[PDB]
Parts: sequence; C-alpha cells; structure tokens
Amino acid sequence: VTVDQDLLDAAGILPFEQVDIYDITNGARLTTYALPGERGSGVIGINGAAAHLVKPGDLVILVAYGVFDEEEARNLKPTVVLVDERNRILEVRKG
Amino acid sequence: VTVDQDLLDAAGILPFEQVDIYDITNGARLTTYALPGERGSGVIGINGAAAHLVKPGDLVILVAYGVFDEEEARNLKPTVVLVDERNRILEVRKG
Amino acid sequence: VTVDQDLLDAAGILPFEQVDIYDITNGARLTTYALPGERGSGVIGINGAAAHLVKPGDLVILVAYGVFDEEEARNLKPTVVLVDERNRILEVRKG
Amino acid sequence: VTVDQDLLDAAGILPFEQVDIYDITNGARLTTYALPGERGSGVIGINGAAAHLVKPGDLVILVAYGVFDEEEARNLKPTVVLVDERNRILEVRKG
Amino acid sequence: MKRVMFHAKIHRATVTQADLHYV
Amino acid sequence: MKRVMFHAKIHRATVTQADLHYV
Amino acid sequence: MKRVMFHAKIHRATVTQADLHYV
Amino acid sequence: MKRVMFHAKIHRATVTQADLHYV
Ligand SMILES: O=C(O)/C=C/C(=O)O
Ligand SMILES: O=C(O)/C=C/C(=O)O
Ligand SMILES: O=C(O)/C=C/C(=O)O
Ligand SMILES: O=C(O)/C=C/C(=O)O
Repeated sequence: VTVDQDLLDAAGILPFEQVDIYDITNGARLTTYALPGERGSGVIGINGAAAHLVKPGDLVILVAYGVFDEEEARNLKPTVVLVDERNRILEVRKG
Repeated sequence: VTVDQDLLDAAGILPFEQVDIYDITNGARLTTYALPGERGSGVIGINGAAAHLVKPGDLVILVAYGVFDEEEARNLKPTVVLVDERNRILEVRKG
Repeated sequence: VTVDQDLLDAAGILPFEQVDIYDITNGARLTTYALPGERGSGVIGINGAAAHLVKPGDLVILVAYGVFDEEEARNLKPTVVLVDERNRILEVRKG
Repeated sequence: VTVDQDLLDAAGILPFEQVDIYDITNGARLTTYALPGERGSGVIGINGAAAHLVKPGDLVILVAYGVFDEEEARNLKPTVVLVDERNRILEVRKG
Repeated sequence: MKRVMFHAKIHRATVTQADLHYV
Repeated sequence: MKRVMFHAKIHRATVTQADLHYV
Repeated sequence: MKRVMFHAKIHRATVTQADLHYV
Repeated sequence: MKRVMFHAKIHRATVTQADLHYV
C-alpha cells in the first residue's frame, strides 16, 4: 500500500512497516506493508493481490501495531491521523 | 472495540492492546485493538470496519496474546473473565 | 483447541501457546491457542467460535510459530508429530 | 510452501521462516512457512490445507516480516526477488 | 526463543453497540 | 532482527469433538 | 511479557488507485 | 518499541505444484 509520505510522517509509520487495512466500504481486512508515496499527492495505492479486496474509492483504516515492553506499553499514546476526501491531513490526535 | 474498563482491568488487557475477536454467533474472526469504555456500563462497542462482521447482539470472545520469555511462558496463568448478558463480571479465573 | 497433552509434550507446544489450525478437510485457517487435554485420550477438541469452521471428523494441521534471534533461527530444527486416525503418535521428526 | 532454495537464498528467507502468501490470481491471503526446494528446479509447491486456496498456475507473492529494533528498522532495505514464468531469478532489488 | 501465548480473555461478552462510520 | 519461525506442528490430526457454547 | 499494541493509524483514508499486476 | 517490518519477498512467482494430502 503506497501512502503519501506526509501521512506516514504524521502517523509515525515507517516505510516498509507492516500495516493492517480494514475496509470501511466492504469489510475486507488484510495485512500488508506501507510504501512511501509522493508527498502531498494524497495517494493511497493498493498494489498486488490486495487489489482483489480493496478498490479505488473505498474508505479504509490503516493500522500499525508494535511490540512493547511493559513500561512503554503503559505510557503509550497512539497517534491518529484524520484526513479529508483527498487524503489531506485535517488533524492528528495523540493517545 | 470499546470495552467497559472494569472488564479490561479484570482481564489485565491494556487500552490500545491488540486483541482478537472470535464471534460465537456467526463465526467471524478478526484482529483489532481495545479502547477503554465507561466503567460499569457493560459496553462492548464495535467501531469502524469491524462493524461489517460483528453485530450488536452477537456473543463474542476477546483474546489477547503476549510475547513471552521461556521462563515466564512456562509459569503463565492466563486470566479468564466470565460475564453475564449485561457484561457484568460473574467470575475471574486464573490459569 | 484442547489437545491430548501427550501430543503437546511430543510437539514441544506449551499449554496456552498460540497455534494456527489449517483445516485439510475444508481449507479453513484460523489462529487460537492450545489447552491440555487428557493424556492418551487422543482428544482434539474445538471450543468456542472456532467450532463454526472446524468440525468433528476434520483432518487438521496445528502449527506453532516462535520468535527467534538470528543465531537460534539458523540452527532451528522444527518438531513434526505424525499421528494416526485416533491421534496416537506414529513418529516424531526433528528438523 | 516448498521454494527453490536458490530463491530463498536470494531473498534472505530462511527455511522454516513464516511467510505470507498473497495470491495475485484469486486474491487469497494466508500465512504458512517456507521449506527448501531442489535448487534450480524453480519449484513453488503448496502442501497441506493451503492447497484449497492456492492452485498450480497461480501467480503469488511470498512476503516475510521480521521484528526490528528502532535503529535497524530505520535503516532496513527490503530484498525483492523478481522471477520469470519458470521461477528463475531475473533481478534482485535492495530497499 | 520467545513464545506467543494467550494471556487474557473476556468470554462470551455481548456486543452492545456498533458504529461503522465513527471518527 | 528477530525472525518468526515455525517451531512445531502436529500433522493430520483428527478433530474428535467440538463445543461452540462451552464456558 | 511484551505486549502487541496499536501505535498509529490513518483513519478513513480514500483509496485513490490500485494495480493488481504491478512489479 | 519493536517494529514488524517487511524484510523480503519473492514477487509474482508461479505455483508449480500442490499436494493437499502430503505427509
Ligand atoms: O506485492 C506486494 O508486495 C504485496 C502485495 C499484497 O499485499 O497484496
Ligand atoms: O478504526 C479503527 O481504529 C479500527 C477499525 C477496525 O478494527 O475495524
Ligand atoms: O474461547 C476461546 O478461548 C477461544 C475461542 C476460539 O478460538 O474460537
Ligand atoms: O502442513 C503444514 O505444515 C502446513 C500447511 C498449510 O500451511 O496449509
């Protein structure tokens, strides 16, 4: 899944990091990884086999999970990036 | 999945921790994360794309998995929270 | 999934360890965990929501995955337990 | 999934390492592990229950994910092995 | 080797609400 | 880097029972 | 014990393109 | 925090054989 790098930057998701895609439009759920897309383009591209399940026009949720030590897990404040219909950042929430 | 925090407390599952949901009513199985819900409300809310698979009225099992060292894994006693039809705690079992 | 503990012993899979079940009979694939069953009973019981996908009489493959350091991963010799139609051990292969 | 070991060597995927298979032909997505196949044979064999979802003639993508420390994750350059219709290596890309 | 183990669960809970289009 | 590896399996076991509504 | 936790997400993004047969 | 990252892949390989009932 190619993602406008501005969005990866705001989310704190690294290129090549594994991410789950939960499709709001059709309910599909899959695991793949993120690739950096042209900054400011608002691109969200589905490459490969995933194209069978996630289609252009679909509304999706990209989620990244990490492995935490007991201490860091209890202090974790997840980052949530909210975007508009063109995938431009509207707001970023912390924990 | 928003979960009455009293239940998260009893289970030892942290807010934002990844959890699997296995649907007893329809057989759906998915991975998502837990969010703290109002204490004592008995809330079990399905937000986002997961709503396509898990419906209000469904009976479900929420399971959390951790990564253990050899020693801790052999001494592990999983916590099981049993609840009633209103999601109130009936009993908590250890290992 | 309740498993005759003799089989868990032979496989080196701990009670409560996460395991994947790949159904040879119908193709279902799911993730759950193992529970120790009565020794020598040959029990392979599917409890909970998984019962929607894996039925009595099904032939299945139970697989456990671990997280390894570079060194241990290269020297790893997986354990394979072969059983008969009554789930009695026929042979155990190493790597 | 039995894979021509020349391909495992080029990809840096170890025998027995867990891998996901994303089917380009039919959209199936599953998790299993790699087994070393005869070198130069170009073999890509689907053994067991996975045979219900991935068929001979299917075009697939085999992906391996690792667990990284913060530092190594930021310097990671994934290996991509491109092959022809007989599974012979055409090119290997780095990051 | 590290093992992935089931450490906790809430059994037979009833789903009380759902919101596919929340934010 | 840590690798996720298949470390053990029970092959072609026969399911003997099931209980969707156990506790 | 190490815990697997949700650490980041991009909410309600719109898919703009797809390429099943890319390389 | 440790991150799960894609580290390698074999792209567009052709399945040459299958054996549902192997051992
Ligand atoms: O080709 C890939 O790298 C990924 C494909 C997918 O996730 O479907
Ligand atoms: O929106 C989320 O955060 C999660 C959605 C889901 O699990 O379906
Ligand atoms: O009830 C459980 O613990 C597991 C159920 C399942 O894997 O379906
Ligand atoms: O038999 C195995 O080892 C794996 C089977 C599968 O992934 O379907």
